[PDB]
Amino acid sequence: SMQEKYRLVVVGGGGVGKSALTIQFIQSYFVTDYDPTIEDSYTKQCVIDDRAARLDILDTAFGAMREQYMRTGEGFLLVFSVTDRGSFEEIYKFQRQILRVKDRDEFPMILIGNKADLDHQRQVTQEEGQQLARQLKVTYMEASAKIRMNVDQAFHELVRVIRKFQE
Ligand SMILES: Nc1nc2c(ncn2[C@@H]2O[C@H](COP(=O)(O)OP(=O)(O)O)[C@@H](O)[C@H]2O)c(=O)[nH]1
Ligand SMILES: [Mg+2]
Repeated sequence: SMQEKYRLVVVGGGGVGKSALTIQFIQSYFVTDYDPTIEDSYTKQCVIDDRAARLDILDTAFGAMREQYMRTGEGFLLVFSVTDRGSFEEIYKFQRQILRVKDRDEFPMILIGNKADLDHQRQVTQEEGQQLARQLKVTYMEASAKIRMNVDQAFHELVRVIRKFQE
């Protein structure tokens, strides 16, 4: 104290895996039916590029309320499910809401295509995910909360993005 601390916010539809990713990150356990309504906060002490960081993570479940957690958010995971086209299309809305709240033309965010383990149920291709990330000028990562693919990496990379914005 003063210590490096980051308020990270996980946003997205609609059963995309916001809770599963968060709980995998914090506890290394995969939750299969986590109450979809529950919005809660978690903390993890990490070492990223050899530098200590406390990550405070809001697992979200539009108006003043959401505007406020967007206002204080230092970085955002924009999550969709690769098996849910609707959730993919919703990403546009989230990014626009965040930039409106921030009154900025860019802000630390990463696009996450979750449920990549369900390779024969995909409604969104990896190429389509990469194209969306290009349009939004953000980093894209595919993940799976179920097999714990790119879970730590997604959160670490968001911190890297925040740090690069502060360089
Ligand atoms: N197969 C698979 N299922 C997932 C994955 N992530 C979440 N789920 C499942 O999808 C459902 C919704 O996940 P959840 O984390 O509650 O979604 P949220 O509403 O965005 O918080 C649950 O049944 C989870 O087990 C994943 O990477 N792969
Ligand atoms: Mg949830």
